[PDB]
Amino acid sequence: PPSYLRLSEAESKLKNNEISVREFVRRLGRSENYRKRFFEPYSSPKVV
Amino acid sequence: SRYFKVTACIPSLKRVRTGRELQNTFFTKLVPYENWFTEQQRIQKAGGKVLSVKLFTGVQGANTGVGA
Amino acid sequence: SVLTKAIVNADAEARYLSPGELDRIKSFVASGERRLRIAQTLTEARERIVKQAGDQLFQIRPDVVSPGGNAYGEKMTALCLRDLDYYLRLVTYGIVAGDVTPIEEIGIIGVKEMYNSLQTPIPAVAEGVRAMKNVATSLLSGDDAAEAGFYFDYLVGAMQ
Amino acid sequence: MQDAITAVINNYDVQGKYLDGAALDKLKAYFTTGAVRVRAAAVISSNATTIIKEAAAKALIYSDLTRPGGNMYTTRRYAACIRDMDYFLRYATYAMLAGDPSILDERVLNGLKETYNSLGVPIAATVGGIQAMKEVVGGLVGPDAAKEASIYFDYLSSGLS
Amino acid sequence: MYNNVTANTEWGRKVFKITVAQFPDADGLDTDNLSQSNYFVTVPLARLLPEMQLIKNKGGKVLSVEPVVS
Amino acid sequence: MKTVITEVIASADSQGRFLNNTELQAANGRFQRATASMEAARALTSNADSLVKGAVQEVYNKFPYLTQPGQMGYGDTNQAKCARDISHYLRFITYSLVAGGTGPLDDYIVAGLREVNRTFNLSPSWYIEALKHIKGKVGSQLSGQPLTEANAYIDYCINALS
Amino acid sequence: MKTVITEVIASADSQGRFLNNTELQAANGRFQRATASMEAARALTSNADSLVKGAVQEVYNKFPYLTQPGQMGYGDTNQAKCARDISHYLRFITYSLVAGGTGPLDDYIVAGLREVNRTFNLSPSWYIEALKHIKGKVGSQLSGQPLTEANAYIDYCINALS
Amino acid sequence: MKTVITEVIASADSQGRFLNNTELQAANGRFQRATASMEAARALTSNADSLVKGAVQEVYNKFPYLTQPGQMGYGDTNQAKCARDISHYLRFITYSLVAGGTGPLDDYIVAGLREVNRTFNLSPSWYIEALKHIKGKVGSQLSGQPLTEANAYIDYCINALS
Amino acid sequence: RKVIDSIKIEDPVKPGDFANFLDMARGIESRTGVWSISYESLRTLGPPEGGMLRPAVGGTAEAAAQKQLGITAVAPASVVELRPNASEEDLQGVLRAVYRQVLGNTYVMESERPTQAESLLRNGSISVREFVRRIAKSDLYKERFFNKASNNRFIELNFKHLLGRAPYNHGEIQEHFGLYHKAGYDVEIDSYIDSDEYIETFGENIVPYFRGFKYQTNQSAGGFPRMVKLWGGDAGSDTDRGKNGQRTLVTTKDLIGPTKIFVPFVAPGRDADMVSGDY
Amino acid sequence: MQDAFTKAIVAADLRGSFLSEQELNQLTNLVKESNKRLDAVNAITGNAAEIISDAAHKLFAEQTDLIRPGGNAYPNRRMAACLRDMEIILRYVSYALLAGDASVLEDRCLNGLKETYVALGTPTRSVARAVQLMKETAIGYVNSPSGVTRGDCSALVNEAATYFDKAAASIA
Ligand SMILES: CCC1=C(C)/C(=C/C2=NC(=C\c3[nH]c(/C=C4\NC(=O)[C@H](C)[C@H]4CC)c(C)c3CCC(=O)O)/C(CCC(=O)O)=C2C)NC1=O
Ligand SMILES: CCC1=C(C)/C(=C/C2=NC(=C\c3[nH]c(/C=C4\NC(=O)[C@H](C)[C@H]4CC)c(C)c3CCC(=O)O)/C(CCC(=O)O)=C2C)NC1=O
Ligand SMILES: CCC1=C(C)/C(=C/C2=NC(=C\c3[nH]c(/C=C4\NC(=O)[C@H](C)[C@H]4CC)c(C)c3CCC(=O)O)/C(CCC(=O)O)=C2C)NC1=O
Ligand SMILES: CCC1=C(C)/C(=C/C2=NC(=C\c3[nH]c(/C=C4\NC(=O)[C@H](C)[C@H]4CC)c(C)c3CCC(=O)O)/C(CCC(=O)O)=C2C)NC1=O
Ligand SMILES: CCC1=C(C)/C(=C/C2=NC(=C\c3[nH]c(/C=C4\NC(=O)[C@H](C)[C@H]4CC)c(C)c3CCC(=O)O)/C(CCC(=O)O)=C2C)NC1=O
Ligand SMILES: CCC1=C(C)/C(=C/C2=NC(=C\c3[nH]c(/C=C4\NC(=O)[C@H](C)[C@H]4CC)c(C)c3CCC(=O)O)/C(CCC(=O)O)=C2C)NC1=O
Ligand SMILES: CCC1=C(C)/C(=C/C2=NC(=C\c3[nH]c(/C=C4\NC(=O)[C@H](C)[C@H]4CC)c(C)c3CCC(=O)O)/C(CCC(=O)O)=C2C)NC1=O
Ligand SMILES: CCC1=C(C)/C(=C/C2=NC(=C\c3[nH]c(/C=C4\NC(=O)[C@H](C)[C@H]4CC)c(C)c3CCC(=O)O)/C(CCC(=O)O)=C2C)NC1=O
Ligand SMILES: CCC1=C(C)/C(=C/C2=NC(=C\c3[nH]c(/C=C4\NC(=O)[C@H](C)[C@H]4CC)c(C)c3CCC(=O)O)/C(CCC(=O)O)=C2C)NC1=O
Ligand SMILES: CCC1=C(C)/C(=C/C2=NC(=C\c3[nH]c(/C=C4\NC(=O)[C@H](C)[C@H]4CC)c(C)c3CCC(=O)O)/C(CCC(=O)O)=C2C)NC1=O
Ligand SMILES: CCC1=C(C)/C(=C/C2=NC(=C\c3[nH]c(/C=C4\NC(=O)[C@H](C)[C@H]4CC)c(C)c3CCC(=O)O)/C(CCC(=O)O)=C2C)NC1=O
Ligand SMILES: CCC1=C(C)/C(=C/C2=NC(=C\c3[nH]c(/C=C4\NC(=O)[C@H](C)[C@H]4CC)c(C)c3CCC(=O)O)/C(CCC(=O)O)=C2C)NC1=O
Ligand SMILES: CCC1=C(C)/C(=C/C2=NC(=C\c3[nH]c(/C=C4\NC(=O)[C@H](C)[C@H]4CC)c(C)c3CCC(=O)O)/C(CCC(=O)O)=C2C)NC1=O
Repeated sequence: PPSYLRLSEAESKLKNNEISVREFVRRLGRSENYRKRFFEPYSSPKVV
Repeated sequence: SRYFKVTACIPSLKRVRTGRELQNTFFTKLVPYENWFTEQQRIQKAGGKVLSVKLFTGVQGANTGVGA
Repeated sequence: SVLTKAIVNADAEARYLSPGELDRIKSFVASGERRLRIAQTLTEARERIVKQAGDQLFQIRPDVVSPGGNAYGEKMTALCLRDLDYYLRLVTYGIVAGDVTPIEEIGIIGVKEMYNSLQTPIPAVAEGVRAMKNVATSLLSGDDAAEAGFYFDYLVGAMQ
Repeated sequence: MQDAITAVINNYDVQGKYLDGAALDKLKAYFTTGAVRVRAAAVISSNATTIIKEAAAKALIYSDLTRPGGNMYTTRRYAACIRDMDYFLRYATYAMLAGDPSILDERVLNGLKETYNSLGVPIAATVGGIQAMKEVVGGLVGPDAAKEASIYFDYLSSGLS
Repeated sequence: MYNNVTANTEWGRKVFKITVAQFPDADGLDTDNLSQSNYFVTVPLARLLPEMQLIKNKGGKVLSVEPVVS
Repeated sequence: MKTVITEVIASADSQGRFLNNTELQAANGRFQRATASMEAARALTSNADSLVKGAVQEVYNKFPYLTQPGQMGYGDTNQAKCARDISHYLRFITYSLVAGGTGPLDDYIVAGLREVNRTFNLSPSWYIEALKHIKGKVGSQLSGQPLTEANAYIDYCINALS
Repeated sequence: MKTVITEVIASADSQGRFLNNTELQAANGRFQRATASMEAARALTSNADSLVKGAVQEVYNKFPYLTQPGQMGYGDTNQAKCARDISHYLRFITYSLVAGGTGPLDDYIVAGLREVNRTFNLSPSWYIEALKHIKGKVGSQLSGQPLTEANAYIDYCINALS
Repeated sequence: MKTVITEVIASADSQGRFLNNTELQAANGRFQRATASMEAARALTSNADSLVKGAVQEVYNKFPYLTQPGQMGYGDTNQAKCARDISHYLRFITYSLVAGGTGPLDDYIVAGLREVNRTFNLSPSWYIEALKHIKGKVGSQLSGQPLTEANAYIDYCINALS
Repeated sequence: RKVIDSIKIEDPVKPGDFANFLDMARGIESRTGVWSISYESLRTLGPPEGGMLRPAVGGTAEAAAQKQLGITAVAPASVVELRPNASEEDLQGVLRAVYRQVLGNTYVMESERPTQAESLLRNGSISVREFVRRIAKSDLYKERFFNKASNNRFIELNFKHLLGRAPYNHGEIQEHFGLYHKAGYDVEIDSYIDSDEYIETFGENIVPYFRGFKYQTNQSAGGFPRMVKLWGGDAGSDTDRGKNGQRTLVTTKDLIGPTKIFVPFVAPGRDADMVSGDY
Repeated sequence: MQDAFTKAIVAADLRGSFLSEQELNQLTNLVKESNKRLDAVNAITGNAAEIISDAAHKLFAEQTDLIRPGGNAYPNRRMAACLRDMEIILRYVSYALLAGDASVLEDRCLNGLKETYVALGTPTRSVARAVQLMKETAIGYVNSPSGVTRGDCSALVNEAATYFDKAAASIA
C-alpha cells in the first residue's frame, strides 16, 4: 500500500513479538480501512 | 481496552508436523479481553498448559471505561 | 473412551450431556462385562497368540528372517514378536475402552513414520497382526471371538 | 483427558502390564456404578438453570457483591459470573460421568486462580457459589448419586482455594 | 576470659565456668574430626540450665562449676 | 540402653515433662510382654553351646575352603574365636530379650561392627549363616510369642550384617 | 499429635531407622490398653450432658459471687460460654482416651492456654474446680482401669492449669 | 574432582584470595609429574584387555569355589559383570593418572563403594586380589616414576577396599 | 456320577488319526528358530549385542546434577574447623568461612569487622559456636536479616545461616515465633544454637556448613526444593539493598500443602421488608 | 503426624462432636486386628535388607541402562543413593503400616519427591518400578512368615499395597 492504511504501532506490536501473526491478522480484519473497501458496498451475501 | 497478557505451551498431540512449529507452541501474546475466554478454552482443549496471565492494559477495578 | 470422545463434545458446546449422549453411555456400559471377558481370554492366551501369529507371518513372508532381512537373527526376531505382543496388548485396551483413542496415541500416530524409518515392510507387519487374530480368535467361544476380532481388525486397519 | 476406563489403561500401559486382576476389579467398580451416573447427569442437565438460580440466591446475590463496588455489579459482570457457574456445573457433570477429575484440571482449573487474582474476581465467594450448587444437586439427584456428584464440586472448590 | 557483653538485666550479668568431660555415647563410630574430651564453657546465669541439660544429656560429666563473674 | 522404659523416659526428659498416661501405657506393654520374653530367654539360656558348635561347623561346610590349611576356619585359634563370637551374639540376643529392646545388641555388637569385620577380614556372610542356622533350630525349642521374639532379634542381627 | 504410635514412629524416623522390637512392644501397650480407655470414653461420652451441667454449677457453688451482676458468671452468654468450655475439656479427654495419648489435649487445649486465659480474665481455679467435680462423679460411672484412665487425663488437665 | 589444580584453587577461593607463589609451586609439581603419569596411563590403556582378563581369572584361581554352580563366579553374566568391574577400576586408575589426583577414583568408585558391595554380596577380597594381580604384571610394563604412579593408584584402591 | 455343569464342552469335529496337528505340540521344540526365542526376554532386548560397554543413551557424567543446579562447591560443602593451637592463617580461613556462612554471603566492610571478638578467639577463651552466637546476636546480623524483614523471612534465614538447611514444616515456624514473642530475639537466636541439630552436627569447633543439599536423617522431602529456592546461586546473597528488601521465600503456602474444604459461606444477601395480605 | 485414631479425632472435632458410635467401632476393629498388624510391620522390618536387595537386583535386571555410564544408577555414588532411597521409601511405608494412615508417608517422604527427581534427572518411571518390586516382595513376606498363627491377612496386605501404590503414583 502506498504508505496507506498500514499499521502504526501495529508493526511494532507484531515484530516485537508482543503480538503473534494470527493476532495481527485479526486486528487487520476489523478496522476502518477494511470495512470501507470490502463491506462498504455489498449486500449481505458476497461480503461474507 | 483491556488486554490480558497470557503465556502458554500447547503440545501437538495428534500429528507430528514436519516443519518448524517452535513458535507455534511456546509463545507470549497479549490477547484482548473480549476474546480471552475463547483463547483460553482453545488452549485447554488441545491439552495446552496456561503458564501465566496478567491484566496488562486495563485497571483491575471496572464499570466505566471497561467495556469499550 | 466413548466418554472421553463424547464429553468433549459437551464441553466444547458449553453444555450438559444430551439424552442421546446419556443413552449411549448407558448402552455402552451395559456391554462392559462381556468386553472384560473378551480381554481376559486374550490376555490369558497372549504367548500362544503371539508365537502362532509369528509362524503364520513368516510362512506368508519369510525373507524378513533371512540374510538381508530386517528381522534376521535371534535378537532381531526377539524384537519383531515383541512388537506383535505390544499390538495385542493395545487391542485389549481398545476393546475395553470401546474406541481407539488409547490404541491411537500409543501405537499408530507416529508409527508409519516409525516403521518406515527402520525399513520394515508395513504390509509385512500387518500380516503378523492379522495372524495373531487367528490364533487368538480360536481360544474363544464363538460370541467372544467376534467381539475380540473387531479390535484385531482395527489394528490391521490402522497400520495401513 | 482421561476417564476411569481410560485411566486404567494408560496407568498400566506405562508399566507395559496386561490388564490383570487388580485392574479388572477397578474397572468393574466403575461399570457397576455407571447407570446411576447417567441418570444423575440427566437430572442436572435438565435442571441446570434452576440450580444456578437457587445457588446464586443462597450464596451470591442480595449482597455487597451485586452492589456498586462489588464484582458482580453491572449486567455485564452478573452475566459473566452466572456464565462461569454454568461452566462449573457442566464440567462437574462431565467429571462425574467420567469418574475422573482430570478434565477439571485440564480445562477448568489450570491458570484460573491467577486469572481471578488478575481480574479481581473474589475466590472465596466463587467457592460458596460452587458449594451451593453442590447442595442443590445433592437434593435433586437422590441417595443413588449424591456422594458421587458431590466430590467433583469439592474437587473444583479446593482447586481454587 | 569469657564471651563478654551479656544481656542488660542483672540476671544476665553473672557468667559461670563449667569444665566437662564428654563421653562417647553408644551406637556409632565417630570418624570425623574429634577433640579431646575435657574442655570448658563459660555460660551466663540466664542460659545455664539448657546448657547443663544438654551437657548431661549427651552422656557428659560435669567436672567443675566456677563463679568467675560473681 | 534402649528399652521401652528408657525410651519413654528419654522422650519425657527431652520435653522437660513428667511421665503421662501415654508413657505409662507404653510401659505396661513392656511389663505385660515380659512373660513371653522371659520364657524365650530361659529356653535359649539352657539350650546354648551346641548352637555355637553347630553354626561354627556350618560356616566351614558352606565355605569348605574355610577349613582347609592357610584359611580362616583352620587351626584351634580361628575355630575357637569363632565359637566365641557366635556365643557373643547369642548372649546379646538373650540380653536384648530380657531387656525389652535392641540396646544390648546396638551398643555391644552393632556399633562398630563393619569397621572391625573389615580390618580383621571377617565376612558377614559367615555370621549371617550362623544366625540363619540358629534360627532354623530355635523353630522347635519355642513357639508362639517366645519364638516371634527370638526371631525378631535374630533377624535384627542379620539385617545389621547386610 | 502425640500417641504411643506417633511417638515410636517419630523416634525411629529421627534415627533413620525401621521400627524394631522396642518400638513394636511399645505399640502393643497402646493396643492392649484400648479396651479400658474406650470404656472410659463411652461412659464420659453418654454422660457428657450432665457431667457438664454438674461441673458448670459447681463453679458457681464454689465461687458464689461469680453469679452476681457485673460478674463473669452472670447473664446467658457467660454461663453459655462456660458450659461450652467444660464441654470442650471433656471432649478432648474422650479424644485423648481414644487416641492413646495426651496429643489432643496438648494440641487443642494446653498449647496457648495461659495466654488466652490471661487476656480474657479467666481464672484457672474455676476450671480446676470444674474438673475436680467431674473427677468426683466419674468415680461411680467407672472402675478399675477405665477409671484410672479417666483419672489420668482429668488430672493431666488440672496440672496443665496449675 | 580432586586434582592438584582444583585443590589449590579451592584453597584460594575459600580464603577469598588470588593464587600466590605457594599455589603456583604446587601446580608446577602436577605439571612436572604429567610425563611419568601419562606414560603409565598409555601402558595401562593399551594392555587393558589382558590386564582385565588376567585379574578376572586370578579371582577364580584364588577363590576356586566361586566358579562352581550356585556361586557368584558362575554363568556368563557374573563372569561378564566381573570383567566389566575390573575394567571400571583400571579405567579410573588411568583417569586418576591423567588427571593428577585421586578425584576420579574418589568420585566414581570410592564414594558409595561399601554400601553397594554390601547390598550386592560382593566381597572386597576379590577386588583386592584382582588389583594385587594387576600390580604384579604392571611391574614389567613400566619402571621408574611411571611405575611408582601406577602403584600409587593401585594401592589407593586396595586401601579404599580394606 | 456328578454335577450337570460340565456343560463347558467344545463342539468341533475332533482330529483324524494323522492330522498335521496331533504332533503340533511336539513340533515346538529344541532348535534355534522362532519358537526358540524366550518370550519374557523380549522386553530386555538390546542392539546387535552392543556388548556391555556401549554408553547409556543420554549420558550424565557424575557431578552434573550439581553442575546443573550450580551447587557444586556446596553439595557437599567442605568442613571448616578450628583445630587447637591454630596459626594465624588457619584462623583467617575460619573467620572467612564464618563470615561467608553466617552473614549469608553479604559483605562486611573494614569498619564493620567485629575485631575485639577475634583477639579472644585467637586467645581461645571462646569456641566457634560461642563466636557464632555472638555474631548472630550482634547488629551485623540484626540489621541485615531481622531489622527489615518479617518473621517468616527471619526464621527461614536463621535456618539457612545457623543450621544450613531449609524449614521442614509449618510446625518449625509456628514453634519459633511463639518463642520470639514470649522471650524476645536473644532467646530466639539461642534456640537454634542450643538445639540438638547443632550440637550433634557442628559440635563446638566446626563452622556451620551447608547440609540442605544432601540427605539428612529426620528430614521432610520438601526440605530439598525449599533449599533450592533459598539458595540463589553461588554469587548470590541475602542482601536487602535491592529493590525488594527481604521479601519472603518458602511461603507458608509451601509449608502446608493442599487444602480440602472450606470457604466462609457468608451472607451479603439482604432480607428486610414486611407487608401482609392477598396471597 | 496422624495415625488412624488421630484421623478420626480430627474429623470429629471439625464437627464439634464426641466420636460417633460409627467411628468408635471402626477403631475397635483396628484394635481387634492389631496383633496381625504388628506381625505385618514385623515382616517388613525383619526382611528390610533382602526386600531392598531383591527389588534392586530385579530393577537392574530389567533396566540395564541405569548401570551403564550415562545411567542414573552409575557410578557407585549414584547406586548408593538409589539403594538409600529404596530404603527410605520402604521405611515410611512400614511407618504408615504401623499407624494405619498414609500421612507420615505423604508428608515426610512423598511431598515434593517427584520434583526433586525431575530436578536431578532421576528417571521417575524407574523409581516407580523399584517401588512396585519392593511391594511384591514385601507382601510376599507379610503373607508367608516364621511360625505366625494361621489366619487371614488380606485386609492388611491390601492396605500395605495402597501405601506402596501411593508412593508409586506420587513419583512416576
Ligand atoms: C502506540 C504506542 C507505541 C510506542 C510509543 C511504540 C514504541 C516502539 N519503539 C520501538 C523501537 C525503537 N524506538 C526507537 C526510538 C528512539 N531511538 C532513539 O535513539 C531515540 C532516543 C528514540 C526516538 C526519540 C528506535 C531507534 C527503535 C528501533 C530499535 C530496533 O532497531 O529494534 C518498538 C519496536 C517495534 C518497532 O521497531 O516498531 C516499539 C513498539 N510502540 C507502540 O505501539
Ligand atoms: C525448527 C526448530 C524446532 C525444534 C528443534 C522443535 C522441537 C520440538 N520438540 C517438540 C516435542 C518433542 N520432542 C521430542 C524429542 C525427543 N524425545 C526423546 O525422548 C529424545 C530425548 C528426543 C529426540 C532425540 C519428543 C518425544 C516430543 C513430544 C513431546 C510430547 O509428547 O508432547 C515440540 C512440541 C511441538 C511438537 O510436538 O511438535 C517442539 C516445538 N520445534 C521447532 O520448531
Ligand atoms: C445497575 C445495573 C444493575 C441492575 C439493573 C441490577 C438488577 C438486579 N435485579 C435483581 C432482582 C429483581 N429485580 C426485579 C425487577 C422486576 N420485577 C419485575 O417483574 C419487573 C419486570 C421488574 C421491575 C421493573 C425483581 C422482582 C427481583 C427479585 C428477583 C428474585 O429475587 O428472584 C437483582 C438480584 C438482587 C440483588 O442482589 O440485588 C439484581 C442484581 N443489578 C445491577 O447491577
Ligand atoms: C471453560 C472454562 C473457563 C472458565 C471457568 C472461565 C472463567 C473466566 N471468568 C472470567 C471473568 C469473570 N468471572 C467473573 C465471576 C464472578 N464474579 C463474581 O463476583 C463471582 C464471585 C463470580 C461468579 C460466581 C466475573 C464478574 C468476570 C468479569 C471480570 C471483568 O469484568 O473483566 C474470564 C475473563 C474473560 C471473560 O470475561 O469472559 C474467564 C476466562 N473461562 C473459561 O474458559
Ligand atoms: C587428635 C586425634 C585424636 C586422637 C588420637 C583421639 C583419641 C581418643 N580416643 C578415644 C577413645 C578410645 N580409644 C581407644 C583405644 C584403645 N583401646 C585399647 O584397649 C587399646 C590399648 C587402644 C587401641 C590401640 C578405645 C577403646 C576408646 C573408647 C573408650 C571408651 O569409650 O570406653 C577418644 C574419646 C572419643 C571417642 O571415643 O571417639 C578420643 C578423643 N581422638 C582424636 O581426635
Ligand atoms: C562383644 C561382641 C564382640 C564381637 C561380635 C567380636 C568379634 C571379633 N572377632 C574377632 C576375631 C576373629 N573372628 C573370627 C571368626 C571366625 N573364624 C572362623 O573360623 C569362622 C569363619 C568365624 C566364626 C563364624 C576369627 C578367625 C578371628 C581371628 C581374626 C584374627 O585376629 O586374625 C575380633 C578381633 C579381636 C580378636 O582377635 O579377638 C573381634 C573384635 N568381638 C567382640 O567384642
Ligand atoms: C478448643 C479448646 C478451647 C477452650 C478451652 C477455649 C476457651 C475460651 N473461653 C473463652 C471465653 C469465655 N470463657 C468463659 C468461662 C466461664 N464463664 C463462666 O460463667 C464460668 C466462670 C466459666 C466456665 C467455668 C467466659 C465467661 C468467656 C467469655 C469471655 C469474654 O469474651 O469476655 C474464649 C474466648 C473466645 C470466646 O469468647 O469464645 C476462649 C478461646 N476456647 C477453645 O477453643
Ligand atoms: C563406576 C564404577 C562402578 C563399579 C566398580 C560398579 C560395581 C558393581 N558391581 C555390580 C554387580 C556385580 N559385580 C559382580 C562381580 C564379580 N562377579 C564375579 O564373577 C567376580 C567374583 C566379581 C569380579 C571380581 C557380580 C557377579 C555382580 C552381579 C551382582 C548381582 O546383581 O547379583 C553392581 C550392581 C549393578 C549391576 O548389577 O551391574 C555395581 C554397581 N558399578 C559401577 O558403576
Ligand atoms: C575483654 C576485652 C579484651 C581485652 C582487654 C583483651 C586483651 C588481650 N590482649 C591480647 C594481646 C596483646 N596485647 C598487647 C598489649 C600490649 N603490649 C605491650 O607491650 C603494651 C604494654 C600493651 C599495650 C598497652 C600485645 C602486644 C598483644 C599481642 C601479644 C602477642 O601475640 O605476642 C590478647 C590475645 C588475643 C589477641 O592478640 O587478639 C587478648 C585476649 N582481649 C579482649 O577481648
Ligand atoms: C513480623 C511480625 C510478625 C507477624 C505480624 C507474624 C504473623 C504470623 N501469624 C501467624 C499465625 C496466625 N495468626 C493468626 C491470627 C488470627 N487468626 C484469626 O482468626 C484472626 C482473624 C487473627 C487474629 C486477629 C492465627 C490463628 C495463626 C495460626 C494459624 C495456624 O497455625 O493455623 C504466623 C505463622 C507462624 C506462627 O503461627 O507463629 C506468622 C508468621 N509473624 C511475625 O513474626
Ligand atoms: C560469588 C562471588 C560474588 C559476586 C560476584 C557478588 C556480587 C554482589 N554484588 C553485590 C552488591 C554490589 N555490587 C556493586 C557493583 C557495582 N556498582 C556499580 O555501579 C558498578 C557498575 C559495579 C562495580 C563495577 C554495588 C554498588 C553493590 C551494592 C548495591 C547496594 O547495596 O545498593 C551483592 C550484594 C551483597 C553485598 O552488597 O555484599 C552481591 C552478592 N557477591 C559474591 O559473593
Ligand atoms: C525424605 C526422605 C528422602 C527421600 C525419598 C530423598 C530422595 C533424594 N534422592 C536423592 C538422590 C538420588 N536418588 C537416586 C535414586 C535412583 N536412581 C536411579 O536411577 C533409580 C531409578 C533410583 C533408585 C531406585 C540417585 C541415583 C540419586 C543421586 C542423583 C545425583 O546426584 O546425580 C536426593 C538428593 C540428595 C542426595 O543425593 O542425597 C534426595 C533428597 N531424600 C530424602 O531425604
Ligand atoms: C512384639 C510386637 C508384637 C507382635 C508382632 C505380636 C504378634 C501376635 N500375633 C498374634 C496373632 C496372629 N497373627 C497373625 C498373622 C498372620 N497370619 C497369617 O496367616 C499371616 C501369614 C500373618 C499376617 C500378618 C494371625 C492370623 C494371628 C491369629 C489371629 C489374631 O490373634 O488376630 C498374637 C496373638 C497370639 C497368637 O495367636 O499367637 C500376637 C501376640 N504381638 C506383639 O506384641
